[PDB]
Amino acid sequence: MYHGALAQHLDIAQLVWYAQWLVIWTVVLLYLRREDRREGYPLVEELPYPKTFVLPHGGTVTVPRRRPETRELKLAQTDGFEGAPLQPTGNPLVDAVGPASYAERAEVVDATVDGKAKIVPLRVATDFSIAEGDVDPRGLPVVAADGVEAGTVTDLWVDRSEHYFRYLELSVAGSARTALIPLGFCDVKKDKIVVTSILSEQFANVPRLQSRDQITLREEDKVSAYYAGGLLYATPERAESLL
Amino acid sequence: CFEPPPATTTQTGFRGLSMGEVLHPATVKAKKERDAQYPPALAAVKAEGPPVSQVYKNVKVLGNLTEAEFLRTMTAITEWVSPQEGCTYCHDENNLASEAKYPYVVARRMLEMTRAINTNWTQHVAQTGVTCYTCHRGTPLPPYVRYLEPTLPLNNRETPTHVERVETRSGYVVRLAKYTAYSALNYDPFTMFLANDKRQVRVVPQTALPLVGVSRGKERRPLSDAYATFALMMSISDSLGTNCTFCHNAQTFESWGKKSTPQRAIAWWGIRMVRDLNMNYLAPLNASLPASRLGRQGEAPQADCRTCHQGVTKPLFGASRLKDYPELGPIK
Amino acid sequence: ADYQTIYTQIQARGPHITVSGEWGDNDRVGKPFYSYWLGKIGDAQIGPIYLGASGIAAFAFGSTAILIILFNMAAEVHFDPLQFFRQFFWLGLYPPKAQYGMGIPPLHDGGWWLMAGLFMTLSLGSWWIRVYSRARALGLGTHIAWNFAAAIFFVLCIGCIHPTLVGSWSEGVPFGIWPHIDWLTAFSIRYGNFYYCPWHGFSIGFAYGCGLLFAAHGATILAVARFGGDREIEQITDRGTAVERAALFWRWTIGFNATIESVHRWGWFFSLMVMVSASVGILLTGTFVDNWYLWCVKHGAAPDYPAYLPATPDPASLPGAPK
Amino acid sequence: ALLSFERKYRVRGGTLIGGDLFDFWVGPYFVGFFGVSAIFFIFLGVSLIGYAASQGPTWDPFAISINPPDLKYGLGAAPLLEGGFWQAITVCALGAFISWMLREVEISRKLGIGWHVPLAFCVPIFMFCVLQVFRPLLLGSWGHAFPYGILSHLDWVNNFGYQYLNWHYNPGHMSSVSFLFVNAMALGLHGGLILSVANPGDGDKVKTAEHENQYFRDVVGYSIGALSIHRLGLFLASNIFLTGAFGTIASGPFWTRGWPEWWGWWLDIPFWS
Ligand code: BCB
Ligand code: BCB
Ligand code: BCB
Ligand SMILES: C/C=C1/c2cc3[nH]c4c(c3C)C(=O)[C@H](C(=O)OC)c4c3nc(cc4[nH]c(cc(n2)[C@@H]1C)c(C(C)=O)c4C)[C@@H](C)[C@@H]3CCC(=O)OC/C=C(\C)CCC[C@H](C)CCC[C@H](C)CCCC(C)C
Ligand SMILES: CC(C)=CCC/C(C)=C/CC/C(C)=C/CC/C(C)=C/CC/C(C)=C/CC/C(C)=C/CC/C(C)=C/CC1=C(C)C(=O)c2ccccc2C1=O
Ligand code: HEC
Ligand code: HEC
Ligand code: HEC
Ligand code: HEC
Ligand SMILES: CC(C)=CCC/C(C)=C/C=C\C(C)=C\C=C\C(C)=C\C=C/C=C(C)/C=C/C=C(\C)CC/C=C(\C)CCCC(C)C
Ligand SMILES: [Fe+2]
Repeated sequence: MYHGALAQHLDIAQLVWYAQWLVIWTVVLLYLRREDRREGYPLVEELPYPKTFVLPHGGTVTVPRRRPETRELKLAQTDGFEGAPLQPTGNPLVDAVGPASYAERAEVVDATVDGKAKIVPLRVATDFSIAEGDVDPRGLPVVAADGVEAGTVTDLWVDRSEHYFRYLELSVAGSARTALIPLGFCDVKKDKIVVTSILSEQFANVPRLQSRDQITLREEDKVSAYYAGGLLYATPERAESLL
Repeated sequence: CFEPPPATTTQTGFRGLSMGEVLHPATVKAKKERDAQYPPALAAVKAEGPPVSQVYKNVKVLGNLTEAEFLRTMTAITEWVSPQEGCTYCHDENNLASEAKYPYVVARRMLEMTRAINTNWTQHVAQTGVTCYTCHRGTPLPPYVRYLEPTLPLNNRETPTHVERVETRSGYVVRLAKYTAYSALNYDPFTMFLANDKRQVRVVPQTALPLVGVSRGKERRPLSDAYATFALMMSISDSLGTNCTFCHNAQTFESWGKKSTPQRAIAWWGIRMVRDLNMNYLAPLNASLPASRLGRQGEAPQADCRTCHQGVTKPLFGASRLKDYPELGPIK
Repeated sequence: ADYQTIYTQIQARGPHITVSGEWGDNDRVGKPFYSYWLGKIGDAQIGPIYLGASGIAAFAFGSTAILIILFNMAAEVHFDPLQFFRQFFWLGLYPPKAQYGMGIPPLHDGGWWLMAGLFMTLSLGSWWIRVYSRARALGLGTHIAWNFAAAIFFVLCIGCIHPTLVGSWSEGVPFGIWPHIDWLTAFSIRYGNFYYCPWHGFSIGFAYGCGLLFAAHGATILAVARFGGDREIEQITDRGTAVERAALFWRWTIGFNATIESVHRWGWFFSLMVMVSASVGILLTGTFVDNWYLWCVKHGAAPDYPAYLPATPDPASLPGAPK
Repeated sequence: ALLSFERKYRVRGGTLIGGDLFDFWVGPYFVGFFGVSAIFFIFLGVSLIGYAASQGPTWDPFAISINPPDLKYGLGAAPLLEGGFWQAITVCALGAFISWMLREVEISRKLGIGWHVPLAFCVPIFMFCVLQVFRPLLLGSWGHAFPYGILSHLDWVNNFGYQYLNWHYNPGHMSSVSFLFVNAMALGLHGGLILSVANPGDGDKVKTAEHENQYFRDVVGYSIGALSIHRLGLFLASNIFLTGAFGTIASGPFWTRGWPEWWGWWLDIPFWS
């Protein structure tokens, strides 16, 4: 006789093989693929029961978000096929469409574990500093994609929870305002900050903050999205084929 | 540290299986030059006249040869085994019938061993055969022998370092490693598998499922047997200057038929031959050798694959003297 | 390009943060210090570290195992320090070479190996309690502890459960650099080629898949770092453009996508399954399958090839062949 | 057929070549020039696999195998039945993989995100090239490449290893393996961490960035950080192949002995020998 042998030419490892595949396909199709549908459904143009999170600082949220309001999209169809691309009908940067699009995040300031504003300028975060060895960009010029100085750095905005800089704030030459820029759109040199995502003139229409010394989650999205839009829209050539 | 290309590669399996030899040309060339030192056959001589069983006093193995044939064998043996010292390595210079020097008695046994290899072990040596030179390579002590503990250097013509010497305990693991192609396998496959016929090289089941009665607790062979078999294979691979795929399709090491090469069956016969040489011809010579030739347990030096092969898949690249020296076998 | 995805151009320094746990706050040890160069590609802060009873026990038990292993390795070179350093990778502490079954083997042939294994097991269990309990003390789920549990179980399968199921401590894994590696081949050989074990294949598919998934997810988040995609917890509770773009990149490429929460489930599951698959393969090996290649031939799955050199009969079967 | 938030992102632009011509979707799939070229190579490749497979011994998915030529064909064309199908399928595969990569660049550009994914995908494509193109070129025959069969390719891997006696002693393999394992572990830890914060259990509050860093500082005395774990995971995963490739390319072209013997550089130093 043989260990593992069952009636027929069946054996134990053989039965375990079927079981293993059944488990894997069950987990993938009946669990993971359902978890994958907690955002973006129902589809437009098999679903799990809604998920509720108890938030760190009071209140709850249930996902996916349903918003009491709806944004208008300044986009025109290019042709009539189901899957034709859409085209901006105005200034895509200001209208926030395509890669200039932002999400309708909460109009609330992201908090630290202790309930303070998380992302704040160093003028507020007076206990924070720049590590010795790195450039202090305050007072340096910002040079845009066209090689023209757009303004001058006034402050750095720090994440107080992760100890990490996330934005620079600059005065916008000729516009009596300041603007934020995510550090991911900044090439930090000793004598200047280089920004190739947008042209000098385009800094005047960067989304404005409601308050000078704090920023909401939605505002962070609007700010970041504007510069990403520039990658495709700063000039007409940027939408056309590279080659 | 590295070996510059090109590499010489051969194919020993169906296309797409990555089976074959992988060789460095400069290494092959150097071994070919060394092996080419094999002295050529002596001139043929007179086949007629009385047998030396009649002519000489103490001829017990080669008695049917004529005098010219017998002295030709003696000349050949001398060049192959003791060229620097000549006839008197084995003979009392004033009495050639005398057996007083230990090499004489050893050489008689060696004549019998050589004839036995070429007569009884054709499944291994085929019609290529061996002579004294195959092992001795011009010196009384063959360059590649084994004791009942691992020894370094592998080639005994090289001077050992202090740590290589067998009495230096700290060097043991390196002595073992250098016999198993630098692996850490904690087994001496010479003493386990080649000194005698006590162990089974095969360790892999020939059924899909475990057989009831051989598969639980002390019914079972310890897993150590599988490491020891891997050590033997590492040692054989290095001894022949080759890799596993010369003999096996690694898909199934335990399968014959299409899954093994003809060379694997030859290797199997080689294991059997070496065991016979060692048990029946070489180990018993401890009684005839001086103390200075013996290992620490009183053992005579013995043979492994490298003794003949010396890093080549065929000893001396297949050079032969079989037809030149019919007195070394095969004997009818 | 987003140079921030390469390194931190301008590092920030602030007062160190301490999040209070339900117990153990007074058992954190170390003055933190900062490394400028590390702060280019990670947090610059090093320390403090939590002590606690389970961590201290882990260290004690683990150190004991390590001393047993090292002492035995030193004995292997007759306690010569230069040869220890030279030969280190070749040195080991071995399971029993003789078959004693499930008998506690002689110290000199497997006993010290079993003792080191016991102290290693106590160390891993102690560390598990630390990993589990730190999550609880901080009000976190225990997802890390359960992943770690599968990895530990796999170590237990190759260290002691397989040995117990077949009834021989000789089958355990040695301690040592080359020696534990040497075991992989001995075990594969003994059991008929691990390439033919389905569970070995499953484990590899999941291990390769972790490679694929961490590359893809790592890269995805770097690609959306400009939108704060790295702030994954608030992207979960309040979806932003970072993870909308991340999902659409994948949806447009492969035709389906995950969410920022669910990608972490995929990765956790794949990682877990490397270990779960490997464990099941090991548990079946020797117990219910003796030769994986032949089990596959039995079930008609193994590839076959034409002879290249002529088919070679087993000479052991020839009439009058020696044993 | 669109996610609820998807419409605002479906704009023209970002292509590398072709312009508007192929800038559209089929269901959820972006097309583009490299969508067309990828389908073309996939269709050709899979069609050759079907035709080749039908000339062989078996239709069992485990056992089917499309093999390269004998070594004796060198780098030349081989007959279709004796290695030529393999050669044609290799070209199609490379075409498909590269097309796939460049399509990902287009998708990245349209979404205004970085190109990190297609760059990362260059790593496995490179490793395929090492195994199937570079190493065979250095050895001078396509026949050193791996066959296309679910189980047969494992027979190749197996024999390749053992041609160098014990492949586990290959230093580039040792690095490759260490990265595979640390990567798997790190994905577990990372996935686990994120889930532990968002899913504390019961009616408990979701936790914070600060809690993530506290957890690893407590357990190991260091937390790498939330952006940095993503760069690290990409580094670890990539280095599976980036270091492995050296071990693969060395075996045959730069080393003909067994791998354990390579360590004689260390072991055989005269002053401790
Ligand atoms: C140098 C080492 C190699 C290696 C060693 C190897 C080992 C040791 C093992 C495998 C295994 C596997 N390998 Mg192989 N491998 C494979 C594909 C495969 C799968 C059959 C399987 C699971 C892999 C997986 O889940 O990965 C992660 C990716 C995931 C999870 C995404 C899904 C991928 C999907 C399963 C791929 C399916 C490919 C199909 C054969 C279809 C082929 C294309 C068709 C449409 C023409 C491909 C497609 C390639 C290419 C293109 O290079 C490749 C190269 C290699 N593998 C090298 C030759 N691989 C395992 C197996 O079970 O084999 C039977 C296994 O044990
Ligand atoms: C010739 C030999 C082979 C072999 C033999 C083999 C064996 C015997 C086993 C595997 C197994 C496995 N193999 Mg395979 N293998 C693999 C891949 C793999 C792994 C995915 C898988 C699981 C092991 C693992 O993740 O361990 C790494 C993870 C570990 C060890 C977890 C450790 C966790 C622990 C909690 C950490 C503790 C650390 C502490 C600090 C320690 C402190 C100690 C002190 C106190 C003393 C690939 C990709 C290939 C290729 C490409 O050829 C391959 C070929 C081979 N394998 C050859 C066929 N392999 C395993 C498996 O699946 O079997 C079914 C397995 O048992
Ligand atoms: C007996 C032989 C052995 C061996 C022989 C071996 C060889 C010969 C090689 C490795 C290599 C490697 N081995 Mg090793 N091995 C490994 C691990 C590994 C890997 C980390 C590494 C790289 C694998 C690779 O190249 O994938 C390649 C995967 C590729 C190229 C995937 C390409 C994907 C493509 C771009 C996209 C494919 C798409 C599909 C066709 C799409 C299908 C459509 C569907 C999905 C819709 C482990 C963990 C073990 C264990 C546990 O023992 C082990 C044992 C062994 N290996 C034995 C000792 N191994 C390689 C290495 O780096 O060595 C230094 C290597 O060459
Ligand atoms: C260290 C870096 C890692 C890494 C990284 C990344 N991995 C990526 C990305 C990144 C970043 C993506 O962006 C991309 C993707 O979209 O993800 C969802 C992707 C992908 N990785 C896949 C498979 C995969 N990744 C593996 C390994 C790693 N990935 C390593 C670990 C392995 C192993 C290990 O075996 C496999 C099998 C596909 C699922 C997908 C390409 C699909 C494709 O190219 O479509 C285009 C081509 C096809 C759809 C089919 C082509 C059919 C040809 C013509 C005919 C078959 C020929 C073939 C040679 C026959 C082989 C048969 C035989 C061996 C049985
Ligand atoms: C119909 C037709 C012919 C159309 C022509 C147009 C065209 C070119 C069509 C393409 C058709 C083809 C070839 C389809 C095949 C598509 C392929 C290759 C599918 C492979 C799927 C596989 C095996 C993936 C392996 C990885 C895997 C396990 C993924 C599952 C989890 C997912 C979806 C991860 C992706 C993912 C990651 C990695 C994030 O980090 C992330 C972060 C935040 C939000 C979302 C995400 C997210 O979705
Ligand atoms: C050891 C390797 C030897 C060397 C070197 C030489 N000879 Fe030898 N001799 C040897 C043996 C084992 C025997 C007996 C062979 C047998 O079949 O039993 C012999 C015998 C002789 C004899 C016969 C003497 C007699 O019995 O009367 C002679 C004349 C002889 N050998 C000559 C000889 C010469 C000339 C040598 C050098 C060229 C020589 N031998 C070398 C062993 C060995
Ligand atoms: C390998 C299979 C051998 C062949 C073929 C021949 N001999 Fe040998 N010899 C061999 C070994 C392993 C040993 C023991 C080691 C030792 O050197 O003692 C020997 C020994 C001898 C000796 C004694 C040498 C000495 O100790 O001084 C002699 C004289 C001798 N062998 C002679 C000899 C002859 C004449 C052979 C052909 C007929 C021959 N040997 C073949 C290994 C092998
Ligand atoms: C021919 C010259 C070989 C080379 C090179 C290698 N191996 Fe081998 N192998 C060979 C033979 C003649 C035998 C059978 C011996 C006997 O006395 O029966 C073996 C056996 C094995 C086994 C055991 C098979 C079984 O049935 O249990 C294994 C696992 C094995 N060999 C592996 C192996 C490896 C890993 C090799 C390279 C390192 C290798 N072999 C080389 C012949 C030859
Ligand atoms: C001398 C006495 C030998 C010893 C000891 C071993 N081998 Fe040998 N081998 C010897 C000869 C004279 C020949 C040539 C036979 C021929 O057909 O030409 C061989 C041949 C082999 C081969 C075949 C190589 C090939 O055909 O290409 C193999 C695989 C081989 N030998 C293996 C082998 C092994 C594994 C040995 C130790 C166990 C071994 N040989 C010892 C002579 C001698
Ligand atoms: C000093 C510095 C800081 C650290 C030193 C690190 C160091 C040098 C360590 C020692 C040398 C090294 C690196 C050794 C490496 C060994 C390796 C890689 C070993 C790997 C694996 C070993 C394994 C899986 C062994 C498992 C064994 C077990 C699970 C045994 C289990 C036994 C039990 C559960 C006991 C129950 C049975 C009862 C009857 C006693
Ligand atoms: Fe993440």
